[PDB]
Amino acid sequence: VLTQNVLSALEILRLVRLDLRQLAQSVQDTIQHMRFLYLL
Amino acid sequence: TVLTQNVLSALEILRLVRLDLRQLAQSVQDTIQHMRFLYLL
Amino acid sequence: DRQPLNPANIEARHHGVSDVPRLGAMDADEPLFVDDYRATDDEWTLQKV
Amino acid sequence: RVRKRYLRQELRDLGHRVQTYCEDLEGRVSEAEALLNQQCE
Amino acid sequence: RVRKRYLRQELRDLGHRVQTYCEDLEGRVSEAEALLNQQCEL
Amino acid sequence: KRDEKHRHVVNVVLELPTEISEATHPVLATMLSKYTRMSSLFNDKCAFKLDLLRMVAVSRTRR
Repeated sequence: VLTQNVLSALEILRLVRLDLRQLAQSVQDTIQHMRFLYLL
Repeated sequence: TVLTQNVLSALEILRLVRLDLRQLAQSVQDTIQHMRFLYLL
Repeated sequence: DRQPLNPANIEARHHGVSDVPRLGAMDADEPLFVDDYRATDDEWTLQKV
Repeated sequence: RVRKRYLRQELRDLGHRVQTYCEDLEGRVSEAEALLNQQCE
Repeated sequence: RVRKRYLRQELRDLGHRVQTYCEDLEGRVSEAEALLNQQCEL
Repeated sequence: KRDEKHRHVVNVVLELPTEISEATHPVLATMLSKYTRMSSLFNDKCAFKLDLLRMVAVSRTRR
């Protein structure tokens, strides 16, 4: 047990943003084509 | 030393963010249920 | 369609970005997809001319 | 009515997919960042 | 028609709130990365 | 699995010829990353084709 390397933790912290941005774009695009395709 | 204190602050933020993501999921599902009950045929 | 366009009906169109929901909306009528350039009054007069 | 069924299916699937994305992200933030303290040997 | 209007309003209502929550999460994560790598003043 | 849906959105939906695989277009793989996320608009495949066409157009600019 000890404080570990920081580079790999920073890589995971880049991947978390990689997932948040995909979340945002996916949910926004989904609600948008839901509005256009069905709500008309 | 500021190194371990910064690590502790970062892990505090990490745990609270982990807590907040379940709030995201739960609120999304609650909104879906509101919409299906009120408006979905 | 029938109701005057509340700004929620008027939508911008993105360029360069993937835009399959808009291309599906091509046949549809109620929403308006516009460029983000509200043309000036002088160009407006010039075009009318 | 088939359009209503399409809409309900897509709404439920969007909710469940948001839940799946959030669950996977939270699992990543837990498992991978747990390595900071050398919890698993 | 009224159901479509209300569903459209409420879906638009959730969209920006989801975006705000994602932005808050990203900001907190970025602050965590900055404090881990190069701590700034305060 | 994902074999069915990707084969579907390449050969069945896009009507794209078999010789145009994932290897001959990286942008095609990046796009099917998005396309299969929604299971609607599959009756009007022309929308998917026009989206792919304009995406490959913008990917091929000089600037």
